[PDB]
Amino acid sequence: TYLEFIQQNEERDGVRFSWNVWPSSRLEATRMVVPVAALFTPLKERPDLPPIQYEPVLCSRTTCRAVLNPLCQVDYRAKLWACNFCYQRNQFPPSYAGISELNQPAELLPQFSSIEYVVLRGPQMPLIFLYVVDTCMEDEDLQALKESMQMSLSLLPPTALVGLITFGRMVQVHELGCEGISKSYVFRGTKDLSAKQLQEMLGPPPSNRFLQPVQKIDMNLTDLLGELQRDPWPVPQGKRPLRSSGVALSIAVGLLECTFPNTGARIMMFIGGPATQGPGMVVGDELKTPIRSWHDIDKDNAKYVKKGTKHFEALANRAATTGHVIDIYACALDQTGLLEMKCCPNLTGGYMVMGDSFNTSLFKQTFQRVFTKDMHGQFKMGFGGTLEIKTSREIKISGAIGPCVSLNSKGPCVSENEIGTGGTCQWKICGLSPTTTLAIYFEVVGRGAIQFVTQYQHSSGQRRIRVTTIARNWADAQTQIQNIAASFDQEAAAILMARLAIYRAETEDVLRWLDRQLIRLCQKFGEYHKDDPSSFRFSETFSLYPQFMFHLRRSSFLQVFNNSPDESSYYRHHFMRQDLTQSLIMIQPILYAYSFSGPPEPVLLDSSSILADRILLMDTFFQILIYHGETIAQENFRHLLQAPVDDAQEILHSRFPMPRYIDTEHGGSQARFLLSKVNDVSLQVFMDHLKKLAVSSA
Amino acid sequence: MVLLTMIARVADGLPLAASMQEDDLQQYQSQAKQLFRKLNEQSPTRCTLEAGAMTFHYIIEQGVCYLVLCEAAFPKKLAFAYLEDLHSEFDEQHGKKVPTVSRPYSFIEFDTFIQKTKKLYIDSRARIMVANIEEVL
Amino acid sequence: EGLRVVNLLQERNMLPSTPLKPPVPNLHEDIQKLNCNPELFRCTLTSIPQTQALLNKAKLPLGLLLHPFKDLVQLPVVTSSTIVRCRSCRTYINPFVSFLDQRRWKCNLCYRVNDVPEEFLEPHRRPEVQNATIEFMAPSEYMLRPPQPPVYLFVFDVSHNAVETGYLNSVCQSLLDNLDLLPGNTRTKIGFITFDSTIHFYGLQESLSQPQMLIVSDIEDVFIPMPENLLVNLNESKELVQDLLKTLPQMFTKTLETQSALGPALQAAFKLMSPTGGRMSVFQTQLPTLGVGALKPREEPNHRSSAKMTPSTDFYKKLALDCSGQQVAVDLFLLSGQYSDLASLGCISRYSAGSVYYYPSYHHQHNPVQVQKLQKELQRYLTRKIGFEAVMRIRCTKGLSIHTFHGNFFVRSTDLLSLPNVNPDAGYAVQMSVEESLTDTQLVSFQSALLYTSSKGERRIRVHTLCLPVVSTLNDVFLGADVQAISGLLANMAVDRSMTASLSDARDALVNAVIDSLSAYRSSVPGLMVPFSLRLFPLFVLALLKQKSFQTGTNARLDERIFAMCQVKNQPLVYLMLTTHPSLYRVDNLSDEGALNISDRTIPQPPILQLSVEKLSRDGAFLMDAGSVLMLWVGKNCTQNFLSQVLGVQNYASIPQPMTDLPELDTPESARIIAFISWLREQRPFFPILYVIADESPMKANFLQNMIEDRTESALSYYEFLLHIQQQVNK
Ligand SMILES: O=C(O)CCCc1ccccc1
Ligand SMILES: [Zn+2]
Ligand SMILES: [Zn+2]
Repeated sequence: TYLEFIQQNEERDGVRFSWNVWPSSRLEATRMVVPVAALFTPLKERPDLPPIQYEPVLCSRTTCRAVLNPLCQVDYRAKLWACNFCYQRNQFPPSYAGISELNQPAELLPQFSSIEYVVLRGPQMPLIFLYVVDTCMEDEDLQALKESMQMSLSLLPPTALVGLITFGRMVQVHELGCEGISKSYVFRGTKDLSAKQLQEMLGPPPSNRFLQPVQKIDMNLTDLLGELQRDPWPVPQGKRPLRSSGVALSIAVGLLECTFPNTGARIMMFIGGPATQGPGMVVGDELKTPIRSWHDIDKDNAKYVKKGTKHFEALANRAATTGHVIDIYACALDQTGLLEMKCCPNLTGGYMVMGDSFNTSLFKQTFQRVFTKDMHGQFKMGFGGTLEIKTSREIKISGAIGPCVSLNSKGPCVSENEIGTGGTCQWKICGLSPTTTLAIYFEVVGRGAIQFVTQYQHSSGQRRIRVTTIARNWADAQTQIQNIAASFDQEAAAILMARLAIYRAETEDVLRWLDRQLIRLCQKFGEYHKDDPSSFRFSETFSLYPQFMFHLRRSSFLQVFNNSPDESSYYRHHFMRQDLTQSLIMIQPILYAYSFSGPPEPVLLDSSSILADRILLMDTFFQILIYHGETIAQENFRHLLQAPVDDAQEILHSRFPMPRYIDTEHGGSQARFLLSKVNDVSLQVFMDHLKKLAVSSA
Repeated sequence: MVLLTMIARVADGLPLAASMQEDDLQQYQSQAKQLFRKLNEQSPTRCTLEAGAMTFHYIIEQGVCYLVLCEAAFPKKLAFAYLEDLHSEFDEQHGKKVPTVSRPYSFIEFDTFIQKTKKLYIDSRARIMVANIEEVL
Repeated sequence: EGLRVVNLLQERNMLPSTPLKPPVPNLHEDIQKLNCNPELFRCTLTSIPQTQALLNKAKLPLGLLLHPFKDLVQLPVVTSSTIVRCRSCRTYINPFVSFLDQRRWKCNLCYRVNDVPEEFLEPHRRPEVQNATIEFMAPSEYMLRPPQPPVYLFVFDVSHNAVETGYLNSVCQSLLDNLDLLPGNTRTKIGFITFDSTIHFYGLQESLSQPQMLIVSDIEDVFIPMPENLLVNLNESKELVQDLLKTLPQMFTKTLETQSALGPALQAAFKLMSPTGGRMSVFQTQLPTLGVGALKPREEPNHRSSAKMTPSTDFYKKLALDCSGQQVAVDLFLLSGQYSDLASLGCISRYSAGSVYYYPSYHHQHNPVQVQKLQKELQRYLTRKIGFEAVMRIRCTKGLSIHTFHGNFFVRSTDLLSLPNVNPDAGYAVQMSVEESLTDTQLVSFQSALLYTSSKGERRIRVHTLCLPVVSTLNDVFLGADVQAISGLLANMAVDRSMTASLSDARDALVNAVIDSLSAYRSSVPGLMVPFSLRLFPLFVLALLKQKSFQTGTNARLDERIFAMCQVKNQPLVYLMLTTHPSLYRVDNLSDEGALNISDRTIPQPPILQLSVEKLSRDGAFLMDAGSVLMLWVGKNCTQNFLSQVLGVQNYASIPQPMTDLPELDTPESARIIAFISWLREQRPFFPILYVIADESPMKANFLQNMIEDRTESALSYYEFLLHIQQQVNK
């Protein structure tokens, strides 16, 4: 079963390809409608794989140097193996001398495709956390922010280093624990600083005066955080507070850059409002003028966007080059400036959390998921990931889309046509979790092979190497397109195609390219008589691709208006990171129905599903909503009224960005969220127009 | 939305208490003393004056004038509430000694309450007549 | 008394045994009894020369020396609702006006008749005409702004060398002991700044567990890091500043900061005080080397280098003028063990009406004398009265014109002086000339008037008025000469001559002053013949030439000579004379011819001895009153009764090496010498420490450096100096 095949390969190898059978000819590779791509999850969890505590074997060939995998052809008699990528034949290392047939190494077994090694590079560096704190917000927001930061300090490892930077009009770098005096270094939030300047002005396991071990400092930090008071500078009438977000971030970047470069470090920035002074300024300090909107940027009425975006974009590359992670936690009623700061958590593996106030269950709980631990009391996060992909000589890599930065490594696996962050065989992911998913786009220039090698720093400090080796059948020449049409992953393709459209919109029509491929895929793999729209059918392999495209082209990922720019950049941020299942939920929210007549059942995203005597539960990945029809909007009636509330709580915990919960009913203002995701104007109309063009000229 | 605050005895214009911080003061201080000289027992008890980008606000109680200057953009609603807080505190503490003193600024130590009250109005987070001043002068 | 002529070569013992008294102006009996106290106001020539030609013939400098803010025993305070001031020259109504119409008075400085307002009441009995010294209550128009509150900002250097000197401990201790004794009411504000290679502010909020040290490292671009709690209210935040003073000495014990950015630190402290003004105390211990205002090292001279002073930069001069414009005065405390270019650093206090304090080679353990000296000088500095945002103007009768000012201030327009602060220990001098012949009048008057803000927030005016007669005879000008006042005015002139030309020209102008005056006297009359008023003129000028300010062949260092000149420019006449020509008494045999009158105490009055080793004796002990100190020299063959009953020792060998003070033993000999010592330090508000360390072999015999009549290897003796003068007088 092809579905059993897709399921078991994602559970084992954390990957889902657009095609599981690849064009064996040049004549079909060029004519691929949906590019050969893969939804690769480098750190996916699974049923407790054995950590291989020995260094992986490698191929003895300067260029190739792939990892010993089940595809390799072994010879237990001569103690030799032949690399599957370059046919080079290797000798077994001395630790493999007692190799035997009835007891062979772990990597070789087809079950241990996708396996992790633990290597020792000497002393493991301590983890580094750098709190960057805004002080320009209300007291109830600042007091809640302080409690959350004190709670995160109780979870950090005793080995880890911590640093505190608060700001407002000025920027304060705190020198931790200097006993009875409490000092800090004051910098103007009006002019930027480079790392070398910041190094001169400021000055067994290592630690600075500004970055000290948790076990030795946690009591002074938990007190300083408890005494943090709002920015002492007054805010006159009709004015915004002077907030130097752009310089505070750059000082946090330059501090770690000159102290601990090239090591796992997390810059956690907390924002209560937009940057109002300095490089990276997002809006002026006059309350008369509002923060820019999508309408304002389209009519060239937003003089801070490009200059501010460029500032944080250079900061993003500075930190991503050094190998440091930039988190952004923004909670305010107005906009924050996420559009100008989006590149910092996008290029690195940084998080992006957005809410109305730090004094809510929404932010408080979301902030403590960041420090969730596994079956060993260790954070589910990795640092400084290096992703390298080995391909067969027939495959080339166009590029990647997702949280990564190009290491600009050249090799025969690089393709001329580059996509996203392309032109490289190696990418750096400064931060990753068991959820991070990159979209890798391949190109063909019989059993192909792709090997993913991910080196990262673990929460324990251990250096680990994740090696996943997949293999997909080459198409048979006498059955080329028929097998290709059978190995189609309609879900994986819809998101991989969505990845391309969104990346082009965020780096600017996009719907036109999205339709010309929808029509092309309908003509090559659909069934129809020419000039007869009613004859068009699709295989069960393809039937859902049109509907996924309908919702994608109408979603808030591409129709940015009726949303704020920060909301748009926040939606795109999480969609470029999630695996397949969650990404489907975003584009096409799931909808359950609750009534006396039957247990909960999923129903269509159509206006016909909104019944008066029924309770709905829509799962947008960003919000969980419960709807009560006009009838139910009033023990048996209780089982119904709390059946969605019960099912909500479960998923209301797993998901990292805790979805905003909503309880509304017919006539309520919050029912608008259901009516906008529900229901060209209609599918029916969208499908008909698609069929008229599908049976028409190609 | 700034500062200049003076308290003076209406009769002779004798200064009683003031408060000024710069980091000009020289011009609007004269105008403030010109007004204290013109004010008599027929002057309006509550008035507001316009001086271009600046605006004076004063009240008069028990022969004592409470003058404040600020940028015109400062709320005139808040300017009089600031003077009222000063009057009730000043009259309660020194209202019966005013018609007896003769030294200038015999209540400099009222500097303290002026500035701690002044900050409760020049911070949005903390939460009648009109005539051009060039006329009365 | 005496109109008699004196031969300086035959007397050679002309110095009197009792202290010198200022001359009495040859005035009418009723006028002189109202004249100004000579301690506060005096003139080099009590008989003013009628014409400039006569003044030039005398070859003597005409000028005034004043101590206007001196602590008084009794001060009349006029609270008049109106200040009567002459309608022309704005001269205050003084005791030396000429009441004619009984409702009209003639101004004694510009001769205009003024109308006595009907607020002046028997108009000649009003206190403004019965006191030459009097303090007014300034009206509403005598202040540019509401009276500023007392602001004190202390600036400490905390470099590596500074931490080694240990000065920070005792300074923070003195502030803790005298926190309630600082002049000011409930408006007093207090602040603190430390610095090394960076500026360290200190916030003080009652809501925080401890103060906060805000460091600004942008040396080329200083700013204020916080708007509220840097200068805090002392009354409300007494507890907060006491902890910081107890914690400051402990914050830098392990410092490696070898450099000091004094320039930017002073710019930081200025911006903090610019809104209100006040007094800024700066404690520096080494050469400034980092940032703007840095100074280059100089190599110290030796006894061999000739007379070949000025600032090496104008940064501190400019910065002082900026502080002066914001009513900020800077006081410099230099506790340096090496060269620090005080000739440049001193400009921060000369042009802001401050004063510099010098503690050479200060060390908490090694130098116990400088430790106790700083303690007693900080006691005075922290508890003496003070005036804020002050100005002073010196008026003088038409015909007499002031042309040069001496002292720590900033002269704005002519005959005006900006005093960001005014302290009761500052001295000032003025040089004048006869611009118009005084044929008209026979009396001229001088009036100084000090407008200032008190520590209690009250604008006041202190006014002194001096009246003198006019003469037209060369001999009459000589009869009224004040030798001490002439010596003091020449010292201020000689310091300016050094900065303007060289030390050689300064020494020559001093020598030429004695020659040209005594040769002009001789040309109007064998030996060296001088009038009675000038019998101590060459002695005091010789002592001026051996003082550390103008001495040459001595091994003295650079900052010593500069500080010696900063005291000449800023000290009252009395302490200049006490420093230049210290009073030497023999104290091992006191007895009763003393001024007992004081109730239960007897207080011996031993005779003043002249400054020569020929007057000492190995059989006894001698005390020297240098004004600021009281060195007690003990002879080697000293008597046994003085050892056990006064010193508390059994022999000369066991006199402890550094002896910080005498013991108070139960002996009549101790009671006598303690009474004579305490009487000396009661004549002054600056407690002088007394160290008996001056043994016959302590390597601290600078007691002998004050024996200004003996010859040394690089200076003449008093007899040689007389011999040199006579050769030039009748050349
Ligand atoms: O211009 C003036 O002289 C009056 C202001 C300065 C001053 C005041 C009092 C005394 C002397 C001088
Ligand atoms: Zn190989
Ligand atoms: Zn006059």
